[PDB]
Amino acid sequence: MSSTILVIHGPNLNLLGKREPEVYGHLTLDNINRQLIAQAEQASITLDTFQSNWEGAIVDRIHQAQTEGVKLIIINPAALTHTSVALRDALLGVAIPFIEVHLSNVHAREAFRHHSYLSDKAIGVICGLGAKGYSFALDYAIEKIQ
Amino acid sequence: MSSTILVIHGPNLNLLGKREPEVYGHLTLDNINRQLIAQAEQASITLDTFQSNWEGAIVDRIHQAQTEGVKLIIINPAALTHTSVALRDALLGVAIPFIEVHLSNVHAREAFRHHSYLSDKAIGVICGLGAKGYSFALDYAIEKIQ
Amino acid sequence: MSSTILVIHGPNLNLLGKREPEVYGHLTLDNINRQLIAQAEQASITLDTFQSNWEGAIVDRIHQAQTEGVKLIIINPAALTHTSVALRDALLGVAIPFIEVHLSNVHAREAFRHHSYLSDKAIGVICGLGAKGYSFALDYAIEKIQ
Amino acid sequence: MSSTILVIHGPNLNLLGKREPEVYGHLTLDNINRQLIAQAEQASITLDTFQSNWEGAIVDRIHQAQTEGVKLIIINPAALTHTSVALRDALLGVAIPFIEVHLSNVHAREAFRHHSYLSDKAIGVICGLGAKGYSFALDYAIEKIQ
Amino acid sequence: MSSTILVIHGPNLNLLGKREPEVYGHLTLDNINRQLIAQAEQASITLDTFQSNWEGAIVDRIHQAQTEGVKLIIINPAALTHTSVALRDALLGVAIPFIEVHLSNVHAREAFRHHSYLSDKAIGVICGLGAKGYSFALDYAIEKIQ
Amino acid sequence: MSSTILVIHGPNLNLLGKREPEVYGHLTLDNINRQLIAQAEQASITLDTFQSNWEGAIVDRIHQAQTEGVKLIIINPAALTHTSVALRDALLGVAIPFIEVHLSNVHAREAFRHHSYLSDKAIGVICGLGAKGYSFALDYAIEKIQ
Amino acid sequence: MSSTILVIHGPNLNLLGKREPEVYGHLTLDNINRQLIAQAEQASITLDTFQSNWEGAIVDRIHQAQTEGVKLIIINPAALTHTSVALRDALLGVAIPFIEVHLSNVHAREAFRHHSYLSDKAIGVICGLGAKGYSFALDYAIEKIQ
Amino acid sequence: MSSTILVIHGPNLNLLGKREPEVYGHLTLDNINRQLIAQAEQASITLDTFQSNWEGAIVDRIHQAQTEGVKLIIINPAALTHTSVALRDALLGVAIPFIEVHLSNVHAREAFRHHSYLSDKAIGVICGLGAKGYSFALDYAIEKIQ
Amino acid sequence: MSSTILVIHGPNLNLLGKREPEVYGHLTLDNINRQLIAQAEQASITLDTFQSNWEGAIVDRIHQAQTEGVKLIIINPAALTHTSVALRDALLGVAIPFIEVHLSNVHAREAFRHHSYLSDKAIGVICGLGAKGYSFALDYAIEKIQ
Amino acid sequence: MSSTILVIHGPNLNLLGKREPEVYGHLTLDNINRQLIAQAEQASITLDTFQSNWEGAIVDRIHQAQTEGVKLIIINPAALTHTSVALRDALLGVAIPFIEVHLSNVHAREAFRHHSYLSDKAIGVICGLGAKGYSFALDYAIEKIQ
Amino acid sequence: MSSTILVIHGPNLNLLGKREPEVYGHLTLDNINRQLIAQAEQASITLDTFQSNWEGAIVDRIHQAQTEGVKLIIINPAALTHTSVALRDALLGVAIPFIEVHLSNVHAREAFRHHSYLSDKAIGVICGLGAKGYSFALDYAIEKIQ
Repeated sequence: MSSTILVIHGPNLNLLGKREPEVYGHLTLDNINRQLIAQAEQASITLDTFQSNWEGAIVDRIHQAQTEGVKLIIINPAALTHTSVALRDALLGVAIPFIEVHLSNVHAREAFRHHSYLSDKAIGVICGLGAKGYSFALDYAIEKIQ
Repeated sequence: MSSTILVIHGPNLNLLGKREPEVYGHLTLDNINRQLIAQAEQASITLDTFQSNWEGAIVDRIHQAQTEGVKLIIINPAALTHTSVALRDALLGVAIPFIEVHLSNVHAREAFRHHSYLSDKAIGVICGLGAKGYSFALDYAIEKIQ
Repeated sequence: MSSTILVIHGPNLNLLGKREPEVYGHLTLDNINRQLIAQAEQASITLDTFQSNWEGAIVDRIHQAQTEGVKLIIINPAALTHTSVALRDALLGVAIPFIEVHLSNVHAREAFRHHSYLSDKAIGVICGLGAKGYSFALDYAIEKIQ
Repeated sequence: MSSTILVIHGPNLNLLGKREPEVYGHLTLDNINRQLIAQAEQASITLDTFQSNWEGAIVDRIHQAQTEGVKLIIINPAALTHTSVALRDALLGVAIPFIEVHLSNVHAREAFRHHSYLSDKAIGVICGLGAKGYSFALDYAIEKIQ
Repeated sequence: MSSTILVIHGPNLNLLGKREPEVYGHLTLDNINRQLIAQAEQASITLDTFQSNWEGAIVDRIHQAQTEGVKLIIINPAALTHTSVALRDALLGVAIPFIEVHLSNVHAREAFRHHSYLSDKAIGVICGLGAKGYSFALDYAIEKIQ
Repeated sequence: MSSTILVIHGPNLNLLGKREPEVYGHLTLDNINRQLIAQAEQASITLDTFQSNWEGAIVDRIHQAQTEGVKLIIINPAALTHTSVALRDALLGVAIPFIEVHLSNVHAREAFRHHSYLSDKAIGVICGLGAKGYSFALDYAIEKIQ
Repeated sequence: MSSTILVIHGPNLNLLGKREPEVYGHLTLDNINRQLIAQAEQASITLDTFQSNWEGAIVDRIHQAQTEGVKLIIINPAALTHTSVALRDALLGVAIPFIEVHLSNVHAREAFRHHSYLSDKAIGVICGLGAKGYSFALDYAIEKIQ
Repeated sequence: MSSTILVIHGPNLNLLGKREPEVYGHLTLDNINRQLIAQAEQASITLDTFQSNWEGAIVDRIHQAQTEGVKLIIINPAALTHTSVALRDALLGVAIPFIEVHLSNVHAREAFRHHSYLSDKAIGVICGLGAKGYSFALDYAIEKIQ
Repeated sequence: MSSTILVIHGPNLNLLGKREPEVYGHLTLDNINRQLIAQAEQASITLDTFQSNWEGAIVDRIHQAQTEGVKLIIINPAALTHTSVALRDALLGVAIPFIEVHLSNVHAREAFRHHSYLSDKAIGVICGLGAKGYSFALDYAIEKIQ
Repeated sequence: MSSTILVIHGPNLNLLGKREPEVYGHLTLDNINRQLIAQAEQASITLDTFQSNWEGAIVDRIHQAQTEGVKLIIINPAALTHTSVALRDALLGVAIPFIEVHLSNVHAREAFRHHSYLSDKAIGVICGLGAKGYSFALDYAIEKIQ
Repeated sequence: MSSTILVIHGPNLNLLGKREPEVYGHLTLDNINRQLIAQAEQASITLDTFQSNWEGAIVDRIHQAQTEGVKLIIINPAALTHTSVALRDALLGVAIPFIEVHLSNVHAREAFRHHSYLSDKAIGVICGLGAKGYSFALDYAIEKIQ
């Protein structure tokens, strides 16, 4: 199983849909994973997903991906974009271009959320367009190579 | 006969594709607008575009957009995003939601480009994905009217 | 033809009374101007008024005011108070004393609004008193001259 | 007493016109208070004044002012603008609205004077209009009740 | 397995007692547990507890706690309080109220220990009082469930 | 018919020599221009000039300058240096080398005058020397072109 | 199990040598470990190595280092040095002395790299001398013990 | 009754000598005064003294000093140097020059003690030379008045 | 000596044209000095030069310049502009006007180089115009004298 | 000399061992030098050393090194590290790579000691390892040259 | 970067294809432009365009065209042909040959459309043929230039 695109979700994103659930969406992470997979597959592209609340898991996965020949990561690191250098050096270390996605508008909330350890190195950033930001990111990702 | 969506290009975006057209493409602003119109036309959505190097002309257009009942604005403010509080207040004054878009990754450049007078009041933001950024904003906008 | 006193309104103030008047009110900029015109007239003083969304229109008007012999300026720079050094240098250039007026209480909003490129050089400042700030400023200006 | 409106002067304002009486003029806290009292007398409103160099006495007076049913406070806190969270919380805690007043242009002086613990909760603020600052706030308060 | 109140200790707190006892006696993490277990029981309140040095683990625990219908969390994040937004986003994602506890007075130590990613979202915070802090937190927790 | 060197004067520089000719001389902007025109006519260099109080007019002019083949720009942005990122992106956008000139010593003035949005991309800067700063710059421009 | 001296390698250091080996040589984390083992045993001293991408794994190893009587730790925290207060509180909780190593010159890079939650509590720090930095650290460790 | 030199001691200086004292000396406020009072008589200068824990008292006292025709003030404001703008404005208002004195070297202590709202307006400052600092001011005041 | 004008060169400038004469060119400090001397001689003005890597040497030379009746100083402080308050106080203390000169565009380098301890007291500044900076400064100087 | 490697010790390093030896230790500068001269001889590399308390002397020596064909500098700049741009510009002017050594752990002391005008330009930095820092630096330096 | 051919569209031609697309087609002004852009790209000719409803904007553009070296102008002055002598004097003033194009047959319309202020100085005129009139003109322009 060698993916040619890996999509990574940072902490707390497993809880999409689980709480309420009409708080801001009955949409789950798995829904989002499936849609993206089908978007990939309809462009004859293999795509993996990963999610963890553990920073090292995400780092190990990022290492695993470089051997698999993953050409591009789409990543919503969530709170880890304000905190993990480890993650930045992981992505940098392997040299897999990446696109940063956030569901909510990060600039509209607390000031500590306006700092990122990844954005300056990404190809680009999408925030505040909910789940669609993922589709967009993948869309661009599909054209990038082909 | 009005436009459901208005696209706004800020200063210096008229220069797209005029200097050393291997430098960052032959893509012009006119090119981008046609791909956006064409794309609006498939969804039966009317779309107007506007460009100027004068902040006051862009403030006037936005005021005019209220009068014509524009429902969503997609804005590439370019450098005015860092300097222009009058533009923020236009968008809030007329109360039309908007999506912010930048061709380049702003986080990968000078520190002063990390301050925006707009991003916090946008629906969301896309930066780094070149022209496609506009198309994604449109795709978003469209489903929100639909 | 000419005027002792000039009132200058900044960008966006043309929008007063326009949107959702139930919450915001129906008081237009014209209304305000007529009230001040009457106030000035009652006291035997000449009063001109000006509004533009274009910063360079406002600087030009300020230059003309020196030629006209304007004795004092009442200005609501709106968002230009936080950005326009050009406006400051215009006022100091012409050396016409001025009073700064803001409709809302600027100190009660985002921090960027707490900074002003004019305030340190105004005779004084009035904010948060709605339209009556212009009246008060005018009342101060009348006393000051005759 | 009681009164409908209470005018507070913070520390050091009792020194007005006492020294060097030609330069900063002969006008005094005393004179000012007569002028305002009479302006309230003539609009058939009952006005009380107060001045202390003691912060607790000012905070106490504010608590006193609540019980009496004071409708609006017009407060020049002088130095305590910049330093008293006590004074801020007295006003918030007795929930009486107020207008912030200063004889001089606070912005035209030392940077430490650019911070106010009250401004962001005041109805509004007036600085630099000398004595008439008070007069304008009184005028505003009058036409806010009646 | 499963509970109605949760106490969580972040990293290094598992070394209480073990670091040769002269520095802060023989008191261990498990002594504090067993004291809280009893205070809990004695009011017919279940109480689980959890400790790890892996931030990930602790995030999972907080999530898992949502299933279990935990109505409040009493937490000593330790180091995590200065570093972990993910932790912040877990407790807000699940929307389980919480009290923050610290054994030592955190404000008497290095300046970087003065920042917390949790304390602003806490019901409240106790620090500097050692293990009795936990019992006060538990005391308050109970009184507000019923 | 195209100019090899373009000299650009920002806002309020039109005010030179107008008020109180006791103030820094009777020297008008037109005088400065003519001194420069004559200097360039001696080196057989074609020089053009432009001044405006509107930012967008100046950005337009820079764009036009690219089209007509200007080789070097001497710019006194005046106030626009502290505020205008658009002017920066205009000069970078057309890739025309420039020299930044100020009449007064900016460093000896308010702290907000110490920031430039242009200096780091200029070839060089001259402040403090009045009108001769412009000559020096031309002198410098000329030598660099042949 | 037990060891006298423990080398702790932080996140991403597992990636030494495993991508375009002409970016920075074929020198791998294993090759460094082995040289140090050689050097350590040629001194008749016991040395154990460790590496995780999981902050909680390193903290655990450090706690276990106290129980097995490790005397000194030589740690390359890699990216955790800028982020990890828990790693700080661990090494201090076990009160084991340590020396901080960094392959590259961390001062030569992004400014967020210039702060460390470890450096001030280390014995010393080496950076920018690559793998030999590990050697020199061990040299000094062995001398501090024998 | 009436004076020429006034000594002011701020809050807590009443506690001098009271506790132990092997914090440094047995010395008391009263001791210092008698030492200062004695010194003045030897120069035929009349000197009163004042201490209080209440900011207003000291303010009042500075006002009375203007009434008494006090030619100079020697003040040890204590902690009020770091907080009371009122005191600053008191001194400048009555416009009696003054010498600021501190028993302990302020600059060797916490960083918030490096700030003074008086020091920029005193004639001078002596800190860290104990009660003798008072004598030195007094000498200085003497020969400036003689 | 005597000289009407003095050109002082800060540390390291003696290196001009010494290391790989095609890095920056073959121009030397001594070349710069002869050109200026001759320029001064053509205007019948005596000018003298001085370079040193020692800060005291330059401070001494500036004191010497007061005795000599030097009218204006042209100074390139090189590194000392960002560090040397002593040289500022030297120039202020003899009260000889001066022009600041830098060969390279200081604003285009590190941020520590944006700050200067002389610029605000100089008549004007010239940077990034190479050795021609001095000649221009001399040309200004000469018309200020003659 | 001509020398291959040059060891520079900054200000105050001559006091090594002089004062109260039993709380810092007996090692003197001459000891360090003896040890390095030995280490160097053993490998057939020529090594000159230099100490001064004058900044300009260090700078001169650094310029003398270039002429002498020195290949690498080992410099303990001591206090100059936090203050001397001139020193930075000397080493970069001669284009001789250097290694910065510090006997104490610099990061453990006052905040102001955390900044260096040199560290970002060294190959690497050793601190807090006592005199061994010099020897390690020499080790590295030899295996680089040889 | 300069254009050899400039195409100019007068007032109201922006209205093309806007209302009731049943009216003379769906053809927009932008379409016409792009058909022309492509035609000129096949003959390896550089073409620019311009449209405005303001006469002075068009006269400016013609002046600019002279500066940039335009060889031939294709102008649809629309209404300005009957009224604008200034447009005449602009084209004569710059001495750039032009061809006059109209979409509709002017001669078949009102008598006041039979007058042109431009035709007698054109190379030639095309009316009645819709959009192809512009192609024909370009076709004609191209042949005349090589």
